[PDB]
Amino acid sequence: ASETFEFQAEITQLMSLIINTVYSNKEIFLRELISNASDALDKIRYKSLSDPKQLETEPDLFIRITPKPEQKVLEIRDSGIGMTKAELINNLGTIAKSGTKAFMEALSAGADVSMIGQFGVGFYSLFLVADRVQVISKSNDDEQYIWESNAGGSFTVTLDEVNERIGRGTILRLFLKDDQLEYLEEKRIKEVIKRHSEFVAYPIQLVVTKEVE
Amino acid sequence: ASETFEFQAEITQLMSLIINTVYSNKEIFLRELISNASDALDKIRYKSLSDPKQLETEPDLFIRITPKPEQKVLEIRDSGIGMTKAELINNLGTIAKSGTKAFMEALSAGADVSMIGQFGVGFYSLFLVADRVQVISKSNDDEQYIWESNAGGSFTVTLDEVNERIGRGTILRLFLKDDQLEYLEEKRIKEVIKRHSEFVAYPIQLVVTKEVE
Ligand SMILES: Nc1ncnc2c1ncn2[C@@H]1O[C@H](COP(=O)(O)OP(=O)(O)O)[C@@H](O)[C@H]1O
Ligand SMILES: Nc1ncnc2c1ncn2[C@@H]1O[C@H](COP(=O)(O)OP(=O)(O)O)[C@@H](O)[C@H]1O
Repeated sequence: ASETFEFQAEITQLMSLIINTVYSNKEIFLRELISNASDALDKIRYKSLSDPKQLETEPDLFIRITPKPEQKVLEIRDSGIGMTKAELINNLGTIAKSGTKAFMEALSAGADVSMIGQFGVGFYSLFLVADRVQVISKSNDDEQYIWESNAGGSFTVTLDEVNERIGRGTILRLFLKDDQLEYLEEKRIKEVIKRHSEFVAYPIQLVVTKEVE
Repeated sequence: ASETFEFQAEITQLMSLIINTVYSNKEIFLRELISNASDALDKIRYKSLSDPKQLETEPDLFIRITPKPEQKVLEIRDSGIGMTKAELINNLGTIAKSGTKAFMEALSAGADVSMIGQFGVGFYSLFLVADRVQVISKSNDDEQYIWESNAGGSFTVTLDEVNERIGRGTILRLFLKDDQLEYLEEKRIKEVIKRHSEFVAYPIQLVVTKEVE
């Protein structure tokens, strides 16, 4: 069974603001999610310095992007530190985030939406191109769990019994808006990645499906 | 919890014979599995002629090949008719198969292993390149189940609570032998496919993972 939680009020406001913004540089969501993925990977690598065993659940450190055309879904995966159930609830919704209000105020002053990451709330930039998101995570410290949101004021967390097993890490499953399906296309994804992510220490793998001739 | 079943004696013999054979044309396993996939797709299409709703669980009819290097696994998927729990138990092990003994006898006489499909036991050709296999299937008539075998005399069937949800169809998850890892390579898979599968009515999709430059 799923458990429902309430978002901290300001986060709900930020989400409403983002999913509705007519901003023109929506592609920035990928840079923010790849950046978060890279950070999660840095954390497991660092932790492993004094606890090498932590790497064994998934020895390969990578960031992987997988378009799922039929479902109009785009997945951004990492084999980073992952999030336990408590962390999902804590880190993605119930706790007040320092920059949330600050960023919204900056936005009102004329700040570029691209600044979202510098305010520490880059995760929510995903609502620029998706109206729904499932965060599937597996931390060495917990079972695999699914956190889900539709930018509304509440989210759910459910023990994962329906998705592929992740050795360790997180999958951001974005359910793209109908007018943002260009991010399912290989060429588009490739150019967005090359443009704002040249100094990423991990391999960024793009999964492409090609019909055999 | 898993349920264990005994293989019909002759099937166990055939498996032992196949997994141990030093045969030189091992690549034929792909043609046999793609052929089985095509047959499963023919069946759902035919059934849909008088029961169109059966297609809604997965409107796209395809065959998809996905190499998983890290796990040394190769998956052959189809969105065909799928198999219920009873069918997995029945069709893949417990019931005597007409050609089983006939094929082994033909083999002893000097018959080419490639004839396996004409004897109706082409599925087991997978043991030419894999020492273990998981058959994940979802029939519109049942839940998603996992059938698993290591060519031993018994197999297990478990309600699926660990793999990605299949709308409808079957996934043959082959755990490749250490000396058969060439079938994880794109070029190799492509040539094997083009050679013995030109008259397949469905798109055969190859999933490739490429690091972004
Ligand atoms: N891919 C991920 N792996 C692990 N944790 C993540 C991931 N993405 C986001 N988080 C967690 O949720 C929090 C919210 O994300 P975000 O707003 O982008 O924060 P920050 O700007 O600090 O990265 C993060 O601080 C982090 O703890
Ligand atoms: N991809 C599949 N989808 C549905 N059923 C399958 C699939 N592969 C094998 N089967 C089932 O298990 C049986 C055993 O496979 P196989 O030995 O190749 O049989 P056959 O030669 O009749 O195709 C098949 O007759 C079929 O009913």
